[PDB]
Amino acid sequence: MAYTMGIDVGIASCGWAIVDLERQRIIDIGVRTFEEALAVPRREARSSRRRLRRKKHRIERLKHMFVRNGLAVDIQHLEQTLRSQNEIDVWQLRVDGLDRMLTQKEWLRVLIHLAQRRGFQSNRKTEDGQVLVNVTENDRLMEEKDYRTVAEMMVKDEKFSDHKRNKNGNYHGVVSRSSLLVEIHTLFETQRQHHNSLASKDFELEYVNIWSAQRPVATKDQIEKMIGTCTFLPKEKRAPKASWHFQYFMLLQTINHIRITNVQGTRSLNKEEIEQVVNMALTKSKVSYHDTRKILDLSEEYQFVGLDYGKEDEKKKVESKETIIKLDDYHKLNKIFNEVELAKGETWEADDYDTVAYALTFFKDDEDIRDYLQNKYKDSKNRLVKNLANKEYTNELIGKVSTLSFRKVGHLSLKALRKIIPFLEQGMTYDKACQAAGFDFQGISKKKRSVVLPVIDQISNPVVNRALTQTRKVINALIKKYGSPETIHIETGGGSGGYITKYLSHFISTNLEFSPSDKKKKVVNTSGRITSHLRSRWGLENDLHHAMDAIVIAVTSDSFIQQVTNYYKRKERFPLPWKFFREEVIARLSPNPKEQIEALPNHFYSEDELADLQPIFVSRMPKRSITGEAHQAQFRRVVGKTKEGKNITAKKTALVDISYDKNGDFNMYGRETDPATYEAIKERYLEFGGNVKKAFSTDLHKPKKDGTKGPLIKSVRIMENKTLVHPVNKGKGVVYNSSIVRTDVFQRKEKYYLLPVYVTDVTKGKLPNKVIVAKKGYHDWIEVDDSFTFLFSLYPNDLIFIRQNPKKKISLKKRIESHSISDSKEVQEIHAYYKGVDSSTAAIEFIIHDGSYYAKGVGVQNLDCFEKYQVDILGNYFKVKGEKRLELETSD
RNA sequence: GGAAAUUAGGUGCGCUUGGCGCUAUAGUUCCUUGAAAAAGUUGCUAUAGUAAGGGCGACCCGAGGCGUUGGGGAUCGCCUAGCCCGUUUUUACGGGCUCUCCCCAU
DNA sequence: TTTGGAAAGCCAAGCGCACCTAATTTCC
DNA sequence: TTTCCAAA
Ligand SMILES: [Cl-]
Repeated sequence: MAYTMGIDVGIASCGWAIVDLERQRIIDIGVRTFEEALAVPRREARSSRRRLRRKKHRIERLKHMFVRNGLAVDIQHLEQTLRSQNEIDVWQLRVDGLDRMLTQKEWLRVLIHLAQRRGFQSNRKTEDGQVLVNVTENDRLMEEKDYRTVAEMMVKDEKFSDHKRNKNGNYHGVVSRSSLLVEIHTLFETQRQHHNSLASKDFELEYVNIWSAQRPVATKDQIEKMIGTCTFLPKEKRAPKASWHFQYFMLLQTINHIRITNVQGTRSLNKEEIEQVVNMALTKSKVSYHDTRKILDLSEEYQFVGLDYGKEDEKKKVESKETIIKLDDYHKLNKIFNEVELAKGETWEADDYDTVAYALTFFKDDEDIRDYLQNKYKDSKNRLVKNLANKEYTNELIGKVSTLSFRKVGHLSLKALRKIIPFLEQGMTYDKACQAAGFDFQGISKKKRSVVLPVIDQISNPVVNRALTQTRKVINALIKKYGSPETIHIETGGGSGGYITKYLSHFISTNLEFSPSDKKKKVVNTSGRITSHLRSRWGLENDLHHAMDAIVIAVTSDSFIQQVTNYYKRKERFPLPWKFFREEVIARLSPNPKEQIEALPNHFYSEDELADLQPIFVSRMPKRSITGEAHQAQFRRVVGKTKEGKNITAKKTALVDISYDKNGDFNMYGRETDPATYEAIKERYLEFGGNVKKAFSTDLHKPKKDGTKGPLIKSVRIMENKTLVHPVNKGKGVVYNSSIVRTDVFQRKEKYYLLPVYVTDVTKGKLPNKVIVAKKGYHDWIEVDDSFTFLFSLYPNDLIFIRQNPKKKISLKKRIESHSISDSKEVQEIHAYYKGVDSSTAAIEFIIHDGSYYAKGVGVQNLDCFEKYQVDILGNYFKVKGEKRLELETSD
């Protein structure tokens, strides 16, 4: 009952092997699969929703004020007022308001318009992009041409003669926030000179306060919550790198670890030399190894350990190149401290440097910085948090230090650094200073080992988190079947930049109980190179190769690697784990394992071992979450219905993105109402070689009736057909579908029917109730009634079994096409992982267990059998006998 | 393999802003089709919508991940969960306890 | 029905933290 | 990657 576990872990799969190294037999093998980054669309959607909401609120706050300050009676009045007929362009009104009184209506439009877009405001703390160049250029245009305001620039300047708003993803019209504030103030001023009653200084101040309001990049404890904890004191936060304690610790560690070598040997610096290097670092901006040699007058027989001196030993060049210490944060803060006069007694102390470091590292807005440095910061639970100096600093200082930017933390808390530094000051190495302070420098886990792996610390990297948690489920399933392993051999694929390898090794080593044995490393990391050589040499050379690799990994120890090097040394003047190992591996990876094992000489497996023997069945992780993108993003117009009941949609499309045929024709909506534009585009496309980028890299004009040049043509509406759309914005647009949540399967008079359920259906009161009819519009799909029996719901990667009726077979297609005369396999029946449904055809798509074959467009209506199964972690599956059609109810 | 530091990078997660794109409507503009009624096209500007939908004014949630169980999953719960006890490994170690629902298994 | 495949919202300008790599050092 | 269209 002792075994070796082999594990092959990627970001999308865990191959595994149970091997008995004494019996010299493969016990059991398998594969668990779990197929931008995952959170990015969600994060971006979050940002978009907030931006739009905050803009709307700003306009709403302004409209509420306009009532209260007496520009209108109420909001109902205000809306009607402004939704009267606009005569003059609001940009022209913005310019007119500089030299004449604006009417109430004109003024209201101007104030709303100014609040739509607030311009660029840098948050930079440390090449210039297209936004910065345009902001700078626009600022220069206004300064040099004497434009009184942004609007005056935008109306009068040649740069904006064709458009004011930005087009085709350029940033020509982006201006500074400050220039728009100048405009607001100017217009309130000029309106007051021209006797506008609604331009009072009170109104001005409330307008600017509303217009200017914005949230800081971080508020309160937000940064503190992201900062990690001390390696030694895990309820402490990590210290800022800008703190004195961090910088002095780092300095002392560095100097104490210097080593110098001559022909005789290697030595450290003495206490006298250290003091000299330490004092130089505290006064000089940067220190090189050259400055270290110079301050100590160190003989040219000595070299510093760790430098590359090459052949020539051009010592000044090598040593001058290498900066050993640069206490930037210290010197920057020390300069600001020296601008601030102190009383005769007191001096700037370590706690002042730490306090300012904390303030600027843990907080980014001026309100939090100010409160903290005034010693009255309240955290997000209203609890006072005094600064480290317990000091209310002066407004002068707070103002001055807020010009600095600090960031980043070390691994250790301030408390830990306070205890360690005194021992580093006595010249100890880092490790011994830690010991002297009362800390185990390795922070070794004191925790008790466990029979199954405990839950994993949830980490923010969703791909790494999935891999580790799936690998845990595999290991724990295998422990619960076979008991504890003697060792675990692990290989990883490089897909997480080393995070999975480092995490997983340490986690298993620290937490898992191994079966009692003499073997030293409980966790053995094998190289892909060695694995790859053995597979080639053994001629063992899809999802099954992960299982193969898990076998090789399991039987790869260091003692076996020696036998390969012994062989290659001997051959210079091939090792197998056991007899028939190749043939056994091939047997265990095959569909007919029993037949292949029994074909080996001399009852290679016992009668028991053969009775237990199943073919490998790859286990695929279920995906049964009902959240997801609700529908596609772009809004479309419905312009008609096809004969077969599809929606005809249209959407404005840039000339470069239009789809043209051989003749340069395209599906332009309203072609009949614009032959000049239709013909101009087609003609332009044909002039060039159907090179769309070349053709549409210059302006195209619509010809006027007289034949001279009229307006530019940048896009037209293109028509396309779609069965299923959803209305948005009170039916003012439609949108297409995104991923299907689940497919509900029904039976009626021995035929099968499919009802796709979309994310938009989760908001409804009732489930959708129409099963697909191929090539017909939604109106002609069939309403479900008592004649249909509900069978089950299929999510992606649910397991199905189908049997085709006798008149035909299912054509499985090889995922990887080959030199074979046959790249398809036709089967009467199949167990397969469901992928989805084609709503135009009621035909499905699936993959066989290991992903090596698939089918697509398989109609279900006249199958002989259609059943649902479910798979466990290790590959066993179980028939679903009965399901209820579940309602769908998000908490949102 | 493990701790800390440095230099140069990488991946991910979170946040604040800016500007578009698309849709709808109004004006203006290029007009086109149509006997007419009408319908619609090009450019510019404005105003509105921009997950679907839900909860209470620098309002909030809403496309991600994980937990579970006899074995699995979630629309449930959580996102660095909660709540106790033991212990001088008291910033640690140990041991208790725990929502609703669906499928499978005995 | 099966097969082949087009389309899908996007970029600029920053503020942060976590984890990981390569090289270098002192250490268990 | 996924929906689902039009071609085969
Ligand atoms: Cl532009």
